[PDB]
Amino acid sequence: GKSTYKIPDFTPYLKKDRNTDANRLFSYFMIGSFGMLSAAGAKATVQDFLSNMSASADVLA
Amino acid sequence: ATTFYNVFVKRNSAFVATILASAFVFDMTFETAIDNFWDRINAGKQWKDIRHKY
Amino acid sequence: HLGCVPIGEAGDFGGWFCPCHGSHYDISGRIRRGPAPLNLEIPEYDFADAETLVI
Amino acid sequence: PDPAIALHEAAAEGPCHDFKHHFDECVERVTKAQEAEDYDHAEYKEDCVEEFFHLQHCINDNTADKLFRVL
Amino acid sequence: MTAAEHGLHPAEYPWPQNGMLSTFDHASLRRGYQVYKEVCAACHSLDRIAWRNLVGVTHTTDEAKAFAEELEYDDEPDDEGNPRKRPGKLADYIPGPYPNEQAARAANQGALPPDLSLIAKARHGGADYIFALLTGYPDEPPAGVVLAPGMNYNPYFPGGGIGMARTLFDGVVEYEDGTPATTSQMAKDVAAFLTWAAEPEHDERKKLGLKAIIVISAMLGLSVYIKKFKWSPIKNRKFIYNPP
Amino acid sequence: MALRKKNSLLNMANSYVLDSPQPSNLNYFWNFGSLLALCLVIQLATGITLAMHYTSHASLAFDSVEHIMRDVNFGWFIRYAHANTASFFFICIYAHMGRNIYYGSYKTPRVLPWSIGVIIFLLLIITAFMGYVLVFGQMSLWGATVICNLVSAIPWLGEDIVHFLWGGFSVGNPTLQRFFALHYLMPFVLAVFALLHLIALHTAGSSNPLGITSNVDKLSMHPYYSFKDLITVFAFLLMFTLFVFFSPDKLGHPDNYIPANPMVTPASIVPEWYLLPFYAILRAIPDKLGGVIAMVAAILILLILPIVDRSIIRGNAFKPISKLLFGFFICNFLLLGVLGQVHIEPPFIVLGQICTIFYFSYFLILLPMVSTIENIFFYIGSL
Amino acid sequence: ASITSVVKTSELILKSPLLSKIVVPLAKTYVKFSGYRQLGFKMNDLIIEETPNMQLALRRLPPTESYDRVYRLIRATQFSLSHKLATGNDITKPEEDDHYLIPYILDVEAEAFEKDALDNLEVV
Amino acid sequence: YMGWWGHMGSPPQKGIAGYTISPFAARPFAGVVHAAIFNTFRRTKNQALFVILPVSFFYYVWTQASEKNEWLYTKAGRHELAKAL
Ligand code: HEC
Ligand code: HEM
Ligand code: HEM
Ligand SMILES: CCCCCCCCCCCCO[C@@H]1O[C@H](CO)[C@@H](O[C@H]2O[C@H](CO)[C@@H](O)[C@H](O)[C@H]2O)[C@H](O)[C@H]1O
Ligand SMILES: CCCCCCCCCCCCO[C@@H]1O[C@H](CO)[C@@H](O[C@H]2O[C@H](CO)[C@@H](O)[C@H](O)[C@H]2O)[C@H](O)[C@H]1O
Ligand code: FES
Repeated sequence: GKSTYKIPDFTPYLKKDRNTDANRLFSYFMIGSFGMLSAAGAKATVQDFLSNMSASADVLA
Repeated sequence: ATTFYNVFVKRNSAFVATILASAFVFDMTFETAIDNFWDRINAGKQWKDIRHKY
Repeated sequence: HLGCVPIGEAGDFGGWFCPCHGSHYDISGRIRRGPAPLNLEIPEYDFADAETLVI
Repeated sequence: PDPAIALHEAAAEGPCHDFKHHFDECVERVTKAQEAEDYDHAEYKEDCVEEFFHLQHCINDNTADKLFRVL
Repeated sequence: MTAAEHGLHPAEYPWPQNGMLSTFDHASLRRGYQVYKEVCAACHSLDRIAWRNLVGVTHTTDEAKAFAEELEYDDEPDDEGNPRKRPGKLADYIPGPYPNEQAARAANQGALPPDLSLIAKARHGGADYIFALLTGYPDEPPAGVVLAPGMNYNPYFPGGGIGMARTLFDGVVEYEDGTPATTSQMAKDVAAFLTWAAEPEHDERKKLGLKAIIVISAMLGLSVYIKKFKWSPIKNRKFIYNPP
Repeated sequence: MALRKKNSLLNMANSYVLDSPQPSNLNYFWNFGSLLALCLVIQLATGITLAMHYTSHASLAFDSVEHIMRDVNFGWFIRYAHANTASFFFICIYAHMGRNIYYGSYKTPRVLPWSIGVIIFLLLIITAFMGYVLVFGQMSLWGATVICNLVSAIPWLGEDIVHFLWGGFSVGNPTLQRFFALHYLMPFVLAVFALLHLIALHTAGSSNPLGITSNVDKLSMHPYYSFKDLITVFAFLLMFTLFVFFSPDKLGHPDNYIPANPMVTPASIVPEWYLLPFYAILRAIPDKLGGVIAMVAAILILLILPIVDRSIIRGNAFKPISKLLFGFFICNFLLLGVLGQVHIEPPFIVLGQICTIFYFSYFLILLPMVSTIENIFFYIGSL
Repeated sequence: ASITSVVKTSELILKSPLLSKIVVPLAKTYVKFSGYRQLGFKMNDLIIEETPNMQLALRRLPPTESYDRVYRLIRATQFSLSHKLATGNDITKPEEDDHYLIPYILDVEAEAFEKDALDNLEVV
Repeated sequence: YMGWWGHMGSPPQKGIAGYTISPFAARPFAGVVHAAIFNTFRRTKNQALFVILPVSFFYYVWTQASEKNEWLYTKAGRHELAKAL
């Protein structure tokens, strides 16, 4: 309301175990999973898509 | 958790290596899993299921 | 109507009969009976000679 | 024999009876009208396509799944 | 437009391939090929299908080679430049019944029977339209319909008068797998076969779609977590204002 | 100084995708811009790939598309991706334009990005129209015929211009080959104009849903909007997947699987769905030239929104009457779309005319009046 | 439209007894449904400011009014991004919805419009 | 009308203290269930009329038009069709 040294209430959001390795590791697991599926999705996409340039079925026949 | 963080996550080089190796595993295992599941839900319908008659 | 080729000399107005939906064209090739909306289109043609036309 | 024949007959006599009767009555009217002379020189010649469509649409609704179950 | 001008809309039949996860029934595809070959192929071509296309779908390599080898195809000219024929190979396309459109129309009272390779995609209704059309010739046209000569009444066909007569009757085909060849059964099999001919990637496409759906859904869920994680300092921001 | 700021090339990228200061309160409707960029990238990738397998000659075109479907590895996917992404491109562009109209993005100081945007929209229409012809099925040919014949309405020279466009006396091989070359080109022109409208925007920055300045409270484009864009990218890719893999032909016309036949006329010749509203507007005017003018005016009239909006406030978030009018305008635009594909029959003929009057009266009468009255209500109502 | 226009037309209405009797109640409901008060804005915070005239009027605001406007805009932006509404004292009460900016913009526009007129004077 | 970081073009700011906490210190899905139910209900309720009124009006117009068109092209609608054309 007036004093700027009285931090507003963040208790509804604060985690108690915020400084722990487990805490960070969980968020990096989510980031990592997302990076993993993006890598696997990119690989699948690139491989299937670029295969159009390999000899078509009529040519292989 | 400290150990896991320190080995696989702390260095980005290691984090990216772990992500890429995981993607390789995922890709191979997911392929096999879907192939089997697809064959079960479409059982007796596919060429592989009737091929033996011919 | 839709774009079949009428069988000539047949019809009911003895010109052309489209067998597809049964539209009858005349000796002028005018539509008389059937689904067809218009008379058989005339191309742009001229008699260069009296013995040859160009279309 | 064709399973459809039985299924179609059953559906016409049963769930689609109102439409069956409409089609029947239409046919009766049109045939009688064709019988009368100077029909060829009439302005409007009635058909029964509409009634037929209503009946067939109904039979198909009551039969489609049953028929494919026995093929 | 009148309903007759549109044609009656076909029922939705429960095809084996209806269903996000469902393939064609390949036994039905094989039976449908036999209906094509013994009935439809008299008037209709299937020009976009090669003998190799049947292999591992409906037939083995050997069966399809045998079908190809029974036919003669135009070879390259001989050494004097005279025409020659050769036996068919797997690479050859299934040959049509007529040499040209003019011959096709002459044999069908002016009508040209369409090529059937894309017919399931080229008509509203797809398999349902093919099945409805083949099985939907009434014994008698509805009272008052005047058919043009050489036209047959079929309510599914727009306008009602089709130049193709009914062709499927109980037992025109003897299936090699012992299935009773009723009108309905043959129409179902050939409609399935034609659907496959229009879209032969169907089975693979739907399986790849399942993989894509799973991966993309997971990525969507994770992207929500990551967005919320990154945005939380902005969403949680608080202010104290002391007017200067 | 950081390299991303010091190096002139890196700094240009930096200014647009990384340090770019954004309002902190953009909602999900600000995500259509990046979806449109994604559609453009997919169309370039799939389109260039199709060009490696497609033959533009009229004797081979339709069959080259069948060869892509049947023989080219993953050809079916590349073709369906290209055809469906054309529809998604229009869904995203209508959403992006609807966002712009609702939130007042056309108002000063953003008149220039909006005006270049209107041209982007015209280029997208032309690009999509020419691409559809390339299949050379029945709808391809008859759609090309009907749409290209609208040029015959140009007085004095119209017929000459049509024959010049076709390269002959009807739609045929010369037309198809030139449409292929221009269809390949137009997406590059479109990318340049898309870049131009962003550079124009960069002077004011993005507007925001409240319509006020964001100079007081800015957020870096990255990481905040990068990660927020990923959500809609994955939502888009889910919709893409459902069409491309499970229903690849839902948005198409079956007649385009019949090869072009100049003799047989299809039952109904309609444009692709995204052009249908402009087709309904054209039908509404009985005169040929009148109808063409009205149809072009329906797009060019977007250029006058900066003038006819008389509001002292940017955007509709706080304007109840404007929000009602906008809702009716949007639904009317959808009804015009539907009327574009009905048969020319009663009572749709008159309904099409009424909806066309409503469409134009939004710009010319209603928006100027409503925005004037709301100005007065804000002033009196807050006294 | 110019603020001058809006203010003059409003004054014509407020003069006419009949007109005010029918317009003032409508304007008050409009403002209630508009809902800008529920984000803690005053009406004048919504006026488009990216114009020379408005930039000049804002520069002429007294420092305190200017600091308070900055806070209302920041606070409203935070409600907008959070999808929340103001509660309690953050809601603008009708008595707090003062036209703090209108006199400044009316003076800026008065000069701008007089300059335009005088640029077109004809010695008689 | 926009500058860049350090000279964005804000009027001078004074007297506002801003506070926030780290993404690692916060629960990103705090209060999600309340938001998903109550917040979405409030936001949707307040905008419902602006969607319902135009959608329902234009759907009604369409429904009437399509039903009339269908009826005009039946046998029963022959006479009314003849007048309409
Ligand atoms: C001896 C002639 C003949 C036989 C046998 C024949 N058809 Fe046809 N078919 C035609 C003719 C002629 C048409 C063109 C009819 C028309 O357009 O009026 C046609 C048209 C079709 C159409 C398209 C109708 C449309 O919507 O344009 C399909 C589908 C069709 N046939 C499938 C089959 C199938 C499946 C079989 C047999 C299993 C079959 N046909 C057997 C002569 C035949
Ligand atoms: C804004 C970008 C683009 C849009 C909106 C677009 C739209 C279209 C459309 C609607 C079609 C018809 C698709 C069908 O039904 O089969 C098509 C076909 C085609 N487009 Fe594009 N296109 C774009 C970019 C490109 C580019 C950059 C190329 C590069 C050559 C290209 C090459 C093709 C080819 C070869 C075809 C014909 C083969 C086919 O039909 O799939 N397109 N395009
Ligand atoms: C290829 C087509 C287009 C692309 C890729 C594109 C991309 C973008 C992007 C990335 C932005 C900034 C982010 C956003 O607000 O969404 C944007 C803003 C804008 N675009 Fe587009 N755009 C395209 C077409 C159009 C069209 C057709 C118009 C107008 C008719 C338009 C008008 C605008 C306007 C006015 C803005 C500023 C909106 C604001 O932030 O307030 N754009 N566009
Ligand atoms: C910088 C990137 C590096 C180079 C990129 C590589 C380009 C092309 C390499 C692989 C493309 C062909 O590689 C091949 O891909 C197809 C899928 O696409 C796979 O094929 C597999 O799936 C397809 C459909 O998904 C089935 O029809 C097939 O029966 C099955 O074996 C092959 O198992 C693989 O051998
Ligand atoms: C969108 C894809 C990413 C590629 C970038 C798009 C290419 C367009 C860039 C060329 C247009 C020139 O772009 C122009 O660049 C300069 C610096 O780069 C920007 O300048 C801005 O940033 C720099 C520092 O980041 C400051 O010195 C300057 O005060 C500020 O205005 C302009 O605001 C922008 O309009
Ligand atoms: S096609 Fe000639 S009568 Fe219909």
